[PDB]
Amino acid sequence: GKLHLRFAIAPMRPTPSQTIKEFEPIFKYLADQLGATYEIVSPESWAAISVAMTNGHVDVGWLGPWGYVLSNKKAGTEVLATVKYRGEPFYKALIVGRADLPIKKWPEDAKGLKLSLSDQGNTSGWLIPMAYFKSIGIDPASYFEYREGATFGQNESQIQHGLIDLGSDMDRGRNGMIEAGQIDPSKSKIVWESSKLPNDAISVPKDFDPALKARITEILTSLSEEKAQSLMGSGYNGFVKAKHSDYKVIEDAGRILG
Repeated sequence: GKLHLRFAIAPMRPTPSQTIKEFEPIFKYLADQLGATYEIVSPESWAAISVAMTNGHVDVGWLGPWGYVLSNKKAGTEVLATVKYRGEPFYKALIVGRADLPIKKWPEDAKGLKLSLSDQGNTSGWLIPMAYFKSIGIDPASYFEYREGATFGQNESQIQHGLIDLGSDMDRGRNGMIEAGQIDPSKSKIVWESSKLPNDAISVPKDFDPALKARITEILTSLSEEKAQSLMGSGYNGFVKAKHSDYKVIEDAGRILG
């Protein structure tokens, strides 16, 4: 009897291969603490990891907030901990624009511009920006030359190459792209930034072994910032214990949008 764990991680970096290269060590560390073998995947979209957890393909998943909320609703998926970025279990959604885009009367001067949002499982990339536009009576699909389903990597690349005017991103991902030399920040600017959102949910299925649940939570939340950072992409530096009600702001946004 060798314990085996199926892991999955959301799109922290622009490609699955970059995500796995940078973030696999925390998963290896976790498995080693348990004496477990493991396997790992990083689906291209935020919805896809939510679906994978819901459909019973994942033992421990690092899901985006809305991905977790959706999976908890559909399948009773449980959040054990929230990831820390720069020491905090929060982040912000962004709408990024071309550097030369006129935005003094944003978004009332933006009708007909090319806007790219992410997949419908993406908290900062889809849910939160849709909630913003709906709060001010804008229907993005009719208001903009609108595209849905892009990755954050695609949005930032398209903005920098002048192929779209506006695209969603998350602050932690944009920071990492700048730091990796993947974005030239002089070619784009932040047009809108959300209020704080709870960070990603380390999640397990409803019927996950209680003893393992407890052990996993303790292993991740006891990590020092230095050790956590040594195992993950730049900026990601630990985990805090979490429960469902920590995701209330996201659940509320999803309700408002139907």
